[PDB]
Amino acid sequence: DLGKKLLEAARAGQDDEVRILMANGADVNATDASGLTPLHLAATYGHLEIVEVLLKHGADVNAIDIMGSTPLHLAALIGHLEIVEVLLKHGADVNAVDTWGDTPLHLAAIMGHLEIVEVLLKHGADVNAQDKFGKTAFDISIDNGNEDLAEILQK
Amino acid sequence: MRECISIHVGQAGVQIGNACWELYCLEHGIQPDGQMPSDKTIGGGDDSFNTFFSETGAGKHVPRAVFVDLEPTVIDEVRTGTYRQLFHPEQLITGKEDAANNYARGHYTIGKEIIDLVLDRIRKLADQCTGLQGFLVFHSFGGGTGSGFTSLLMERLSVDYGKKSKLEFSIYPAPQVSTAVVEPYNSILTTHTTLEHSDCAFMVDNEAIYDICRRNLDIERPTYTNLNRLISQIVSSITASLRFDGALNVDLTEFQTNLVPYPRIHFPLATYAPVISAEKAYHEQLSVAEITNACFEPANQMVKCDPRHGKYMACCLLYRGDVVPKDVNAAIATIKTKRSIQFVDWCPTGFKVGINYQPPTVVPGGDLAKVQRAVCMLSNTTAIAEAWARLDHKFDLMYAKRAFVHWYVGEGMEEGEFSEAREDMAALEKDYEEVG
Amino acid sequence: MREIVHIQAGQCGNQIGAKFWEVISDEHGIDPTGSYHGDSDLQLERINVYYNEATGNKYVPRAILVDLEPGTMDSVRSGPFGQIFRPDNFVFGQSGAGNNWAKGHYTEGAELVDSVLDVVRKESESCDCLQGFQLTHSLGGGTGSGMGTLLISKIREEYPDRIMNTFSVMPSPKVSDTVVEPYNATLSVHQLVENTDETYCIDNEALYDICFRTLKLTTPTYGDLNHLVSATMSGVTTCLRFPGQLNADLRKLAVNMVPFPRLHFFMPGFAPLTSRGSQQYRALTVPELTQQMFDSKNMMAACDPRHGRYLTVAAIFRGRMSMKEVDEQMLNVQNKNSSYFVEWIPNNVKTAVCDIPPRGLKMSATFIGNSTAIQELFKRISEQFTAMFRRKAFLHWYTGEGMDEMEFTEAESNMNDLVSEYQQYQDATAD
Ligand SMILES: Nc1nc2c(ncn2[C@@H]2O[C@H](COP(=O)(O)OP(=O)(O)OP(=O)(O)O)[C@@H](O)[C@H]2O)c(=O)[nH]1
Ligand SMILES: Nc1nc2c(ncn2[C@@H]2O[C@H](COP(=O)(O)OP(=O)(O)O)[C@@H](O)[C@H]2O)c(=O)[nH]1
Ligand SMILES: COc1cc(CCc2nc3ccccc3s2)cc(OC)c1OC
Ligand SMILES: [Mg+2]
Repeated sequence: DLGKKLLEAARAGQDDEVRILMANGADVNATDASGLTPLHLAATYGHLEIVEVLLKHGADVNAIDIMGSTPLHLAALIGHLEIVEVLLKHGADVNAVDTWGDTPLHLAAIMGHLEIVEVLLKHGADVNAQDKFGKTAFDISIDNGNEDLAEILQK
Repeated sequence: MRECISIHVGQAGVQIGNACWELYCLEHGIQPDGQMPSDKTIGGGDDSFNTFFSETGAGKHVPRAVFVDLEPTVIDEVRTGTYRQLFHPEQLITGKEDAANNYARGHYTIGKEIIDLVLDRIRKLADQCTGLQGFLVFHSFGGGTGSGFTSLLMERLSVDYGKKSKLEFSIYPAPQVSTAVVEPYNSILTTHTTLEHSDCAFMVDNEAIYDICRRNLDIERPTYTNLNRLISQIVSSITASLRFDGALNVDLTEFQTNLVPYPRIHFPLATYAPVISAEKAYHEQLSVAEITNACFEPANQMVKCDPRHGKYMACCLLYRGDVVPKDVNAAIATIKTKRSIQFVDWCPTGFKVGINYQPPTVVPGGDLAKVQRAVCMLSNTTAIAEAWARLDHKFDLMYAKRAFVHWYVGEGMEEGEFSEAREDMAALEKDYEEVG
Repeated sequence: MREIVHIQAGQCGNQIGAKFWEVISDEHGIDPTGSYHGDSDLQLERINVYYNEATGNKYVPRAILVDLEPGTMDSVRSGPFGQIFRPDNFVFGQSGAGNNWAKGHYTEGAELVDSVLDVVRKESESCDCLQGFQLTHSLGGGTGSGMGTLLISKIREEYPDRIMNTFSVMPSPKVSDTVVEPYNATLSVHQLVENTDETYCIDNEALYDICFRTLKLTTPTYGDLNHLVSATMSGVTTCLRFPGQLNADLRKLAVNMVPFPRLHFFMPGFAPLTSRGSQQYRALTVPELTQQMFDSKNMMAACDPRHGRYLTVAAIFRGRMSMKEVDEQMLNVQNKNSSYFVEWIPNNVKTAVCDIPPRGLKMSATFIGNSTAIQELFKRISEQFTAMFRRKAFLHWYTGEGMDEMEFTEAESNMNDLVSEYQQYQDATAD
């Protein structure tokens, strides 16, 4: 099996399949080859209903894959604002670091998700956090010329 | 007769040929339709102006000219302009796709599609001659057609006319007028491949003609028509001895004898004076000594350089108008005495003088005023190597990073010719340095 | 050379493409029915460059309209000049592309690319002396980017002696429908660096910031962006469509503007910047047109040219103005900004004047530049691409269409090389 089916159901957004598989004892914290949980895939493909359902039933909000990506990294990367706040509501590490040194603030800044950037700052995102090259989220905003993001990072 | 065939390649060559043949007709009293009432020889004729004009049975005088371009835009205006009836219609040859400022296209990919037609039409004019002495080729340095096709044409003419002369009228590029970026490339490439196939080449710096039109003619932005009318006034002075009775440079062979000591340094410097604006019609008439002095001033030169920095190898003076020979000798006596005009020790330090007692003709519609006497000095000085250095420098700046080379390689040309053409110029620089 | 075969692919390609036709038709004096009612002979001299002369004074655009879904098909016809296109030149598929570059380049686009080449082959036979092809498309979608780049490669091998010209609009998060746009754009740049001769980079990031910060439009729409695109596309094709006395065609532009075969991505600029209907621009001068043309706020690509060096620059001035004052103001800029132009390309700035001004404006200027600062556009796309690709996000959308993973690493690597070349020629000296 039920692990692989819950992973694919969380990716494809099969709401009832997630509830049915979870009823049959499916592992909510199952992992695929790279260490992705159903919560990672739900936050990646923007299935807000499955995110809240998984969090209600023992999903690790701060689980990491092989590359160190937490569900909050992927949600901040793809740009799902509500999923970001639901993750933060259940205690997501706003300053988690992956294998590339990126924090959730880094990914949301690179992809230009201005609203998500503002939410991450409200929840204590480290503005001095550097990636493996030493760049902070403000360094990224200066290097790409994103005036709108630089004003946000200086509030 | 000793006929001469004029070939015009590219936009610069065609538009300059337009002003030249327009002026030629006015000097010889020829109407746009080709009729000449004055000299009443029925057909053929044998006067000196028949070296440039053939004669039909109906009294029409047709220039011995060929106009070639890889695109029809410029030549189509000659086919519909004032002189649409003058030239041979079959000697106005056009393609459909120009060389795009690319030497390789003009010489290889695009030029090969019309080269055999141009030579067959040239052969048609050549067979109309009893004693052809050579060709006068008008073209630009920077143009794709004017550099590529001209070098291709000059290579083929040497095979088909091994003993005939070939004189060039070449347009040196200048940032003021227009120019493409790759014009330093085209100028060096066409000079390398045409050096062995040319006996005498008269460079015309567009910047020199541009500065004369603003300073002497009071023209703010000189057009192509302004530049060409001034250049044609100077071409007419160089070719006057070929079209009239004279004793200096009576044929194309004599140009090499009087101006070209060695067959590689064959780029004489031309100087024309006076250049007076037509708005100053009631101007005081300059003396023979004053217009001769003006030939040794830098402002009246056709190529920007400094002959005081170099040595002279030959110097001809071609006067036109009310010019008494005794006043020429006195003028030359003053030039040799006060001025420091250094000659090389291995050439005769004498000035060759030719006088055409006809007043200089100016085209109605031009910016030049009528003058009683004009003079064109043809001198072969080593100072003109500075003009090659300016072209070599711009070439080296781009080629050091192989800029724009891919446009030439991708048109049937190997990159090695860039190194060959540059080294050939560096040898031409060395020739001027070792001469004096 | 004369004729240009125009192609527009995708929703964005047909939107800005239709805007291009209703602009130059207005400048040349053509109505939606194809008849000529202008009041100038100069409007008709070089008219064969974009139009075909049909029966009785019926000028039809030499345009081919491509898209993988019939939605944009009816939208172009319902437009103001939708009836002037040749109905046989509409090649629209049924099942769309869904912002998937692989769907446009390999699956749905491959079943339609042959049907388009038959329309291009017909339009090329009715040409006296064809000079090249012009494409308008976006890189963020799937049709204009995927099928568009496949159409380029098929034409590049069938008409190799012709100039391939594109108007490629770059995606931006400011105007974004999906986060796979860095994927689609990167896969397209890998095709543009190897198959096109001239590419006008119309960055949506720049168009948005001009409408938001400069034009003070608090919520820009596609009509506001396309208003800037039409004003730029009209300027860059002015010398092609109006006479003048210079010789202008696509190859002479490429030969003079492209010193290296891969660095052919031009940065377009326009002055003055205007919104749709405002009548604000009233008193502009030559010292002002020259200043704004090189100002970074007037660039259609969000890159500061003062962060790099110009390789080649072509400037177009339109309207009645002092040609004397143009040459001195242009000389004024090349002096105070001497270190912004590479010195190993002498006289790399070209000026031009045209009497006929665009509609609604009495004077105008168009800037075309090949600057090394364009790497900021590709570095922005690469960083977004790398952020997505390192997490393998949405990769199954592409690999499901037979696409290999190595195709992404090569597109990432090839675009990094493109940035490396710009930086290489940005730091090169004469010495
Ligand atoms: N003096 C003078 N120079 C000209 C004239 N026309 C063009 N030029 C110069 O010629 C150079 C360009 O060469 P073109 O003759 O126009 O080119 P082309 O020979 O027609 O060959 P393409 O590249 O195929 O067009 C420019 O640097 C101009 O300065 C002219 O009418 N008079
Ligand atoms: N400037 C401009 N950009 C557009 C327009 N329409 C779509 N885009 C951009 O193009 C991208 C979407 O590509 P699209 O053309 O819609 O997909 P396609 O139909 O598969 O080619 C998005 O990043 C949009 O910002 C338009 O009318 N003007
Ligand atoms: C000046 O505007 C234009 C020029 C050309 C070609 C010639 C060039 N000569 C130079 C010289 C230096 C630098 C760049 C160039 S482009 C073609 C154009 O449109 C097809 C055009 O209009 C944009
Ligand atoms: Mg030409």
